[PDB]
Amino acid sequence: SSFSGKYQLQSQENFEAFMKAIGLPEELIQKGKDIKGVSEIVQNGKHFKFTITAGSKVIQNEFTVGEECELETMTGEKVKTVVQLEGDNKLVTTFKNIKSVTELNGDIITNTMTLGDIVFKRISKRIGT
Ligand SMILES: CCCCCCCCCCCCCCCC(=O)O
Ligand SMILES: CCCCCCCCCCCCCCCC(=O)O
Repeated sequence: SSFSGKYQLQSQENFEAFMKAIGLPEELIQKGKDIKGVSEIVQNGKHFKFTITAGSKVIQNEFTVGEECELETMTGEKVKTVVQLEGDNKLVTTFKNIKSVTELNGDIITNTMTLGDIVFKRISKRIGT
């Protein structure tokens, strides 16, 4: 259960440019750019559930490491992909040409999404249990 916990965004880089590019409606990005979203992760071996909450926006996802999964993304688009572990603390996947890396270091989770030259980075911090 390496990843299990509740974390809240501390800061992020390139939100507006990234979200605009991927098709997030401008009302959503203006509403969301300064929201400190909360991510809740439950890991049980290879099985993950996660919930991302940003204001009124609640996205729930699940996947099994190394298997095909269906992820609901920022816009609502559901994509078929595979999420892999690279060691106990790093989740890596790709969808819509975006590379997503989620890495836990103690209580800090860093998520990096790369689309072409755009690197959207989020840093979150554990908040309680
Ligand atoms: C009126 C409230 C609505 C606010 C709209 C929120 C728009 C932001 C949507 C993107 C949130 C998900 C991004 C995090 C994904 C990740 O890095 O793992
Ligand atoms: C909008 C969801 C996109 C899916 C992103 C990759 C899925 C595998 C990693 C899921 C762990 C969730 C960690 C979120 C970290 C954060 O909120 O910045």
